[PDB]
Amino acid sequence: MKIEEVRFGLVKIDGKEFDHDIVIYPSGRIERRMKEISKKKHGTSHKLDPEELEKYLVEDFDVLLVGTGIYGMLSLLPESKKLVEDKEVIEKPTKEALKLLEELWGKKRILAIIHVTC
Repeated sequence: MKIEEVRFGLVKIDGKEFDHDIVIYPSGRIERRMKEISKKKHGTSHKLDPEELEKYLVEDFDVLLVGTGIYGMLSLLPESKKLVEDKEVIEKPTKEALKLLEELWGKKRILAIIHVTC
């Protein structure tokens, strides 16, 4: 898991360009973020809901790291936080969040949800 570039609307990770939100699993597997799930309830994914977060509970993890957008406009709903209340949960604007992901990678098992826009 290596991060090469981070800018509004576009991140380069593992050498691939992602012009949309992504989920990075503890194993390093990368999938697109199914943000439409949160939209289909809150009119916007600006509030990541539990129905969406549950879809990412695939691999065991110690830390849930959320890149809340370059401008930190995304946030986990209280019910989402409840789902992972037994985990270490970090929510930071995206560039800082990815820099921290790079710093922490390799020790704890980290599940990361990265919002690339606001």
